[PDB]
Amino acid sequence: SDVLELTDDNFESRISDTGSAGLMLVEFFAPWCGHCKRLAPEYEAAATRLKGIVPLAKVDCTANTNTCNKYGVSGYPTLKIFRDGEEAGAYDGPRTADGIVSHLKKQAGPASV
Repeated sequence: SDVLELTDDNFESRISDTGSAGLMLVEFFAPWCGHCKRLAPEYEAAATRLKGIVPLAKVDCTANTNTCNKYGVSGYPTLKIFRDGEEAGAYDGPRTADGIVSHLKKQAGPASV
């Protein structure tokens, strides 16, 4: 696994590890059955594909509800973006590993692909 498994106990220290990647990506989810179980093995694969390019993380909204209601998660799976460890807005692509990598390639260097 390559996804960070952050919590309210330590999240506030790990978003500051950003610099070379410019940002951190995170998925808010829950332990209940749903599209989060179908997307988890794709989001794991994105973190392997982007390990030195875009940091990826996961957070349980049922266990970190105080962060997730302040962040306006309100449902799951819910992907968000934090430039230099501070809110840039939200993810904007397919719910697949290919979507995460494509959203990077489109700004990192789409020429000569």
